[PDB]
Amino acid sequence: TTIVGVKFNNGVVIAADTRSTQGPIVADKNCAKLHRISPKIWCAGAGTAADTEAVTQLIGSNIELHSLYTSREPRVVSALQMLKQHLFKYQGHIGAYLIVAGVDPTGSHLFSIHAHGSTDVGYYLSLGSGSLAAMAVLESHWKQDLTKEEAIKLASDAIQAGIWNDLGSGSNVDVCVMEIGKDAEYLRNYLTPNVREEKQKSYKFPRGTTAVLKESIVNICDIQEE
Amino acid sequence: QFNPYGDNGGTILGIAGEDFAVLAGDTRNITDYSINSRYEPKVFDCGDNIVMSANGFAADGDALVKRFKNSVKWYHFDHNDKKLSINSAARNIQHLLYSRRFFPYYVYNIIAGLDEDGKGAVYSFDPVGSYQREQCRAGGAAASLIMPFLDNQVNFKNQYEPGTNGKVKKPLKYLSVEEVIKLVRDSFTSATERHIQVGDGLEILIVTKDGVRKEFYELKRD
Amino acid sequence: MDIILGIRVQDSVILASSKAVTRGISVLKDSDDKTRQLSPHTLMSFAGEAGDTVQFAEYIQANIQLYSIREDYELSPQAVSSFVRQELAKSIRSRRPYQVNVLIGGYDKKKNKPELYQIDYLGTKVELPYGAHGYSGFYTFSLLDHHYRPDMTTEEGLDLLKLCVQELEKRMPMDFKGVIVKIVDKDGIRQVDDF
Amino acid sequence: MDIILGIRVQDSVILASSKAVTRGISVLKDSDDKTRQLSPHTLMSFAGEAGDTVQFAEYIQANIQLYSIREDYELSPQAVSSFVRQELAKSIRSRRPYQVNVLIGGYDKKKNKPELYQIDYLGTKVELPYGAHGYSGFYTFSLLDHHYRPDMTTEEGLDLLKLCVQELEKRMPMDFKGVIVKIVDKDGIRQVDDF
Amino acid sequence: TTTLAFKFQHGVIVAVDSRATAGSYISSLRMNKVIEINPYLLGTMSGCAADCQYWERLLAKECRLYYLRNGERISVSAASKLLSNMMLQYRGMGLSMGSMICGWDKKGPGLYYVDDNGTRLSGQMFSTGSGNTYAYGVLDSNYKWDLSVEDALYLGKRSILAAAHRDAYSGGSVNLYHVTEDGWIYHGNHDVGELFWKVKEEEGSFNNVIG
Amino acid sequence: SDPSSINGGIVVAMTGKDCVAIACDLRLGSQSLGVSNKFEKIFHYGHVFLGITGLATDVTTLNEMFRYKTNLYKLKEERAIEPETFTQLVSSSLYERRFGPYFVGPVVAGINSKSGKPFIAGFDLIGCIDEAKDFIVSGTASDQLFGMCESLYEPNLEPEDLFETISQALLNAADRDALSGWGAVVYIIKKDEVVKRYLKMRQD
Amino acid sequence: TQQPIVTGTSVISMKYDNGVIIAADNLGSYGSLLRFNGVERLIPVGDNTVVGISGDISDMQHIERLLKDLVTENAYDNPLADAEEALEPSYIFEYLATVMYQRRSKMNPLWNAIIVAGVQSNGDQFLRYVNLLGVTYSSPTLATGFGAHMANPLLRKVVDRESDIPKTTVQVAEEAIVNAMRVLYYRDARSSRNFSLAIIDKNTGLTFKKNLQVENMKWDFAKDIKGYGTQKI
Amino acid sequence: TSIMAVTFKDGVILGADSRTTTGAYIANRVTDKLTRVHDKIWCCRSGSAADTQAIADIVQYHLELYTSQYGTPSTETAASVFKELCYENKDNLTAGIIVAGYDDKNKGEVYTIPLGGSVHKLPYAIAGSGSTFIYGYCDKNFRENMSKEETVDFIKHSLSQAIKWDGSSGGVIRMVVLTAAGVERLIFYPDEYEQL
Amino acid sequence: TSIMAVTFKDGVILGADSRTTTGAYIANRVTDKLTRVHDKIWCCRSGSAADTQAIADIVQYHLELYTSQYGTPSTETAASVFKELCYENKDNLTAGIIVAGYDDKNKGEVYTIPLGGSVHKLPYAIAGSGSTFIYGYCDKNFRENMSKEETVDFIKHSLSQAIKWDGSSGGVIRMVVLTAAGVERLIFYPDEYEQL
Ligand SMILES: *[C@@](C)(CO)[C@](*)(O)[C@H](Cc1ccccc1)NC(=O)[C@H](Cc1c[nH]c2ccccc12)NC(=O)[C@@H](C)NC(=O)CN1CCOCC1
Ligand SMILES: *[C@@](C)(CO)[C@](*)(O)[C@H](Cc1ccccc1)NC(=O)[C@H](Cc1c[nH]c2ccccc12)NC(=O)[C@@H](C)NC(=O)CN1CCOCC1
Ligand SMILES: [Mg+2]
Ligand SMILES: [Mg+2]
Ligand SMILES: [Mg+2]
Ligand SMILES: [Mg+2]
Repeated sequence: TTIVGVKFNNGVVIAADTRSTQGPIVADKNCAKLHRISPKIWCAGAGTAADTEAVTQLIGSNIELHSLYTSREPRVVSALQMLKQHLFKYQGHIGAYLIVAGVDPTGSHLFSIHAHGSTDVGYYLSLGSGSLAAMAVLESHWKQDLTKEEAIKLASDAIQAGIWNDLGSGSNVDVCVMEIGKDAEYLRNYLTPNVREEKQKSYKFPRGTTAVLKESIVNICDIQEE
Repeated sequence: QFNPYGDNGGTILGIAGEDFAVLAGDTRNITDYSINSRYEPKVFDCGDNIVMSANGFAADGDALVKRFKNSVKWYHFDHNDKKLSINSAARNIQHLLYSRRFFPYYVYNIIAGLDEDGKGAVYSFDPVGSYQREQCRAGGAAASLIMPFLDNQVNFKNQYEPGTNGKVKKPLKYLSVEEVIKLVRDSFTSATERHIQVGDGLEILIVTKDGVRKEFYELKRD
Repeated sequence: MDIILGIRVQDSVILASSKAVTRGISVLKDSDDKTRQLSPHTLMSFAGEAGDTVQFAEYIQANIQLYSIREDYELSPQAVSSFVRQELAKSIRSRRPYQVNVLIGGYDKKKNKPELYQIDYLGTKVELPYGAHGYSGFYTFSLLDHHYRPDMTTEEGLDLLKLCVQELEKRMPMDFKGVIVKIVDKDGIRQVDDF
Repeated sequence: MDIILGIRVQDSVILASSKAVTRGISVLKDSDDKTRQLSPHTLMSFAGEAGDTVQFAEYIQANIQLYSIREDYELSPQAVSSFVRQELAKSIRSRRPYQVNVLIGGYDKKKNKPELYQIDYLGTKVELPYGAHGYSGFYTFSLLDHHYRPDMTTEEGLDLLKLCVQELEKRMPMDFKGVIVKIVDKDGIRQVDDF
Repeated sequence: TTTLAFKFQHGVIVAVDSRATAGSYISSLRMNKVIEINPYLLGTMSGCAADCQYWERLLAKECRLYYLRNGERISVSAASKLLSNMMLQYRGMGLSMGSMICGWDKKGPGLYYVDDNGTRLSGQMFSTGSGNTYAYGVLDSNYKWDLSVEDALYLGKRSILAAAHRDAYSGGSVNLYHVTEDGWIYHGNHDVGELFWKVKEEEGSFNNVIG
Repeated sequence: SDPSSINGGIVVAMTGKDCVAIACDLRLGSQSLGVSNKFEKIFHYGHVFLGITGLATDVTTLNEMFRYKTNLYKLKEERAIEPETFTQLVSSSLYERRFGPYFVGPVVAGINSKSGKPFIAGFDLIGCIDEAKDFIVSGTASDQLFGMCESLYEPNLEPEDLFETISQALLNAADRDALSGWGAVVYIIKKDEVVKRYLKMRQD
Repeated sequence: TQQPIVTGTSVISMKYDNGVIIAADNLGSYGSLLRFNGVERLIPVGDNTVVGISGDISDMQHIERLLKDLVTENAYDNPLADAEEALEPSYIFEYLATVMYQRRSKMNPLWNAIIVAGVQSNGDQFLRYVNLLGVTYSSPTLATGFGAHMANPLLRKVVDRESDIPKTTVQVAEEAIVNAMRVLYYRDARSSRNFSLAIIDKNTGLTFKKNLQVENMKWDFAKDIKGYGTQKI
Repeated sequence: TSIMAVTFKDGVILGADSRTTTGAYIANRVTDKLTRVHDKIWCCRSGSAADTQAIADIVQYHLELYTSQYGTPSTETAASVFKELCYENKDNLTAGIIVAGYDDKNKGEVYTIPLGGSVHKLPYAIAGSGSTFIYGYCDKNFRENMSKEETVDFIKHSLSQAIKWDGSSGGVIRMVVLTAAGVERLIFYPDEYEQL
Repeated sequence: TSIMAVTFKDGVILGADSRTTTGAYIANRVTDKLTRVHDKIWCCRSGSAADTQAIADIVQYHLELYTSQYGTPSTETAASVFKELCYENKDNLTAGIIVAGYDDKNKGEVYTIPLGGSVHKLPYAIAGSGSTFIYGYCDKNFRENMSKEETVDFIKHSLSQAIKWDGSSGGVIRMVVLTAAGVERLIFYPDEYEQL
């Protein structure tokens, strides 16, 4: 995977590619790596795919209950603290590497978190196998006082660098923008630069091509009346 | 500890027609998760209407091809410019590979051309020298993805004639060069989609009695 | 222990099990009965690590006998085999798993059918017309694949079983000291005293 | 290979050697003769790692046959056994030692005495009234210690040998497929075709 | 693989499968595991394909040279021994080869088993490869010296089928050979898929399998 | 040694036009030894189908477990479980064994009885969901199946056409895997009828 | 078999319309110790080739001597040593590639990654890579070590394929290389600020620039960053 | 990492680099290694970032709870809590921490807590991978009762050299001044300290 | 071990401690680590004593034979012979050598040859286990074209600190001055250098 986070004037944006792998094989060509913790707190995960989901759903569940208990909108520092303490407890055996970003009554926030429980603060971050390809773009083009449109461009450019140059990354670009005083906009498949070309031939078979031994109706309905 | 071997990825594919043969391979070269080159030729014209590709560890692949090209040159010197037949080239390559039985060339080798009756020929090798003539063969990273497709679409395996219901097979009708190239292109496009080490470009070498022709096609660069 | 065979014929299930018990380089016993009656119409043979086999078999026997008394009813071979499988599947993720493979031969009095179940130490269950554990199948399954019919008599089943043991005795490096053969049918369980 | 036995009686030396050859889990042959005639009145049986045994035995056979032709004279069993020992003692410190154990049974025509030598792969030689290699001695030496006399006939030696094989067949976990028995006496070497 | 060979009244039968594997992946559906060393000599292949091909083709060179020097065909015994001696040079170097040298010479029909350890055994019947145990089961129960050429060819064919069915690393097709005093005779390539269904119906065997 | 390749097996699922298909081989083995040719790997809980590859004891165990859980779901909810919901249940159940997992590759296939939308999904052994639009593969010939499905598949196929495509993807992938084969079954699933077909294939 | 002791990090390079550019920093690291600060890792061979080397410095100095000896040997009995029979980049590379593969085949490798950059007799650009395994490949952009991961992505944005080479000028190419070297200084812990850059043009020849520094660096934003999560002061 | 804490006339100053590495890759070049566990009690962290963050968070919790019950804790008390965690969990931790704080009674104090979980009170302390290269410089140039400006220069020059030789150290030099006056954060960029 | 060589106006000075350890035991506390391979070409040895002695002996043989044929060798030539041995036998050696010599043409020169067998010409060089602790001090205090007295003080102060922090270093400080005037041996005892 390739993931990034970029801060800007009035908020923060995260982005990710859409490839998942079993070794050198691509399991899913359009995976969703942008996860929702709360409405305006989104995280994006690399490493063990099930761990990034499970840990996100768990903390998101507890965050929702916390938000209900306190009658307040959830804060990113809460999600951060809850995640790192959970991950630290399992000593890196939960292979979740996350970029956590969001807006809350305190302002806009951007953090990274590693599987062992260490956290970092930044204006621009990158995680996953394509982190170096993405960070090269971020170090080249990032500046202070970015606009929303400049930041989405920078973030998606950083993901593309990963898509093209990292074998562990590919397919499409997902984005989520979190601006202060606004609803978060999740832009699923913001970019689609890897559409498969038309095949040369149709491999639709003649009906009767496959040899059959037995046929039978499968009863999926419940036991019937009368 | 020093590891003398490496994996440069790539995938190759040879198909034997009735009076032609093709040897195709992608042009991507890699180590781990990085791309070295998007266009690094892998299939070579070795002379005498024979094409060759050694897929796996590129250093060993380049060395083997280089040695076989040399073997062709010395075959001409030693035997009065006689044409090296495809079967003779195959047996020669076996002995090149087995000379390193205890420190092998880490490659899956395929050659293609025409036999002495003018018919299409493909020979396939393992890293230590076992070889055999075949009709169809995919080698390298995405070999396991492509071969089953070729069993189905070239040799019509598990295909029967409608109406008979498994009693009568689909007859083994021959394929044209235009039909074969379609199967090659679809094979690599499909492999590119599901294999991370396959992509960038596709280079096909076609062998007929008229000589060796090349065709290049773009592949996905992600 | 080593070799345990099973075959399901028309009206019965036949189990054959080796008699040898080895400790170090010495054969301590050549008449060991590697089986336990779980119920009047259900027999279980077993093979695996020393000590674990008998402990597991007797534990299963106790549980089925307890069920029989509690309900005044004999569990079907299928029900018993499922119970046994679960105990092994539970066992494999324990601190110290029980390394036992079993064949369960039973006659279902309800359906009037013989039934043979093969279960390995992982809890891998399969119903079969004939089965074996360990290396026994490598030698015998080719003979069974060839000669086996589902309408075979008990006598024909014993003859085919003799042929399997003869092949084992010829091609195995291991002296397993012959087999004890037991038949499971509608009338219950009996031992073939001459084999 | 596995079991090789030897016994020296009044007027002869008797060697018994197993017939089994195994490769993987399959017994490839049950009639293998694990012996080579070194000279008309000297027989050598052998047991050890696959391939090495026959190569070593034939190499020794060639050397003794070469000596016999060169001198027109049969070397004494003692001389042959010493030659064999030296080759093994030379071998053990080589890059790749030959893992072969041997028994050399011979009749010395000069002294009119049977002689049995036991040599292991390290080059450890001992003259004995009866001997064995590997685990064979663990089962058989107690019987030989009890029943053996030096004035035994060849027939009595065969009977005591049968008793040793019966004990092996009972207590070994290994099926060695019986033995080929050969007698070495004043008249030369002959095989007992019924044993 | 599965290979077998056995002597009988009318010579020797030789039968092999044609599968080749690279792990669990089936690399080849049809690989030739018999070598025609000369019109009266055959060699089976089991183990490392490269080792089998290289050393048996080298045996043929050495067997051919024997004919030129002596003006006479090499014996089966001598050919098998040359091969076993080659294996003994690369002792413990990691070669993996199991072969049966089958032929007809002056002593009549000859059959020798030879492997990478140097083991060399004469015998009536042999079977090598991952599926040898399955083949032995059919062979041992149905073998006779008094077999007809037709019945013997079927036995070897049926024995490979048994192994191809049960052994995951054996299959593809069956290659048959019959060695006579006038030389060996090829009796074709038989697809296991088609052969299985045919045998099932005609013989009544494999009752447990549905078709 | 590797639990995911001791017994062998494969499963594949495909979407079509107002239909889905799921198929599996019938082999169960002990490494090289073939043991059973009747070991079906597809189960159903109401109208939701589940295919499971991997270690056979865990396949059997999980079937029994999801039968248990879906029967309780139905008693409490007073309705059959749907594919989208069942998928989440499978993911939950697998991840609760994160550090002592079932060695399996499950595949869900079915049609939502309300929306009528065809649905398939795959998982790794610990629960990560792969909700694909086109197809899902699992087993010892997953690489082979990826190659066949990726080249043979095309969207919006009709039931009787989808049957031929999925059957040929399975059969030819199985014939390049030593640990798969020995028979095959294909389920063709429509909103209110399901057909099950046993295929004729080579038995080696 | 050995292990590298004193090492040099990334070497980066690219093709442009009239030639090639190559660059590498002047650091000789001793594990985590930034031991030697005046190490030249770009080595010119004639006026048409520059060999950039990363990896073990002791092996670099050995290769440097092989090349120096190669020039000497080529001049022997060669009146056209400074003309038609001068050393070409393709000759120099193939020689090195032969040596590297032979050394790995003896299980005693030269622990390096090498990029040979130059311009041939016919004006064609030459740029090819070789390493301790004897693996060779060519591309419009090439980089070793960390450069492969961080520099290539940036350089490939300028020259993504073969057809972009004639469209790329020397000013654009040098700017991209210099920027890449800055990025490597930010992110490679085994890198230095001081570096060397070489341009081999088919018209203007070989320009070798020494004592270059990474400049225009962004650090000001660091003042605002506080704590690792919850800290405000 | 290169970290140090130095006592002087008016109080104590903490200093650190800003580089965090994962092998040879710089994961963060603007890290803040100066962490606050109380108003005027700060620490410098070295070793596992996960371990040192978890510890400092727990310590911050203990001192917050201490303050609520017993008032402002001493720098010695803070160092004891650090120690108790580092010592009792030494088998499962990799943390090397320097504690520094200001009281009006005890003025500036510095405690260092190396791997094993021992405690050592010192006039000044250095730690981290880069500290090895400045043992000689710091020993020769350190004086007691320096001025603030003298102490800032001492830390600047010292960490300048640590950064120069240690690849695991670098970036900016952060400092935190602890006096009666309050808490002053300082920062020094490469272009300033590299030319020293 | 703590060893260094420093160029200055009139030539070059080599310096070293005198401690040799076998683990924590001091096998020799008065070792002479300054070894002569030619009249005015000396070396400092670090690493395996067996290896460095064997090498320096071979080098002394080569330069003696060089001199008989071609006259006085250069310091560069001496360093090349050291290198050729250290580089070609790197798999079987553990030697870190500093070469220092005086010519009238080239004046004072210093070459360092670390583990791998690379060569580096420098104004001054430091090596040995104790060198790590004085990288910062030496970098800050070294100047070019120092006087003899300034250079002696520089080496004395530097090795004083190396000895202070490194347990593998200690004893006396030996020095060898290489100028046109000749060869001067110096020695400095603990009571002198410890109080610096
Ligand atoms: C890149 C694709 C890196 O490969 C991304 O980080 C990506 C992140 C991601 C996040 C959400 C959804 C999809 C993808 N990571 C993966 O795709 C990840 C690769 C992977 C597999 N095992 C890993 C261990 C440590 C780090 C990364 C790992 N995929 C998975 O984890 C999925 C496919 N699960 C498995 O492959 C399960 N494996 C667990 C152990 O047994 C073998 C199977
Ligand atoms: C069974 C199939 C065992 O698996 C047979 O013995 C078979 C024997 C055989 C002999 C001659 C030709 C073909 C096959 N052996 C193999 O297929 C063998 C098994 C194998 C794989 N690695 C091994 C290591 C040690 C011993 C056996 C091993 N396979 C091979 O040797 C593989 C590497 N060779 C090929 O697949 C040959 N390829 C040549 C190019 O075309 C595709 C096949
Ligand atoms: Mg990519
Ligand atoms: Mg002995
Ligand atoms: Mg099979
Ligand atoms: Mg000291």
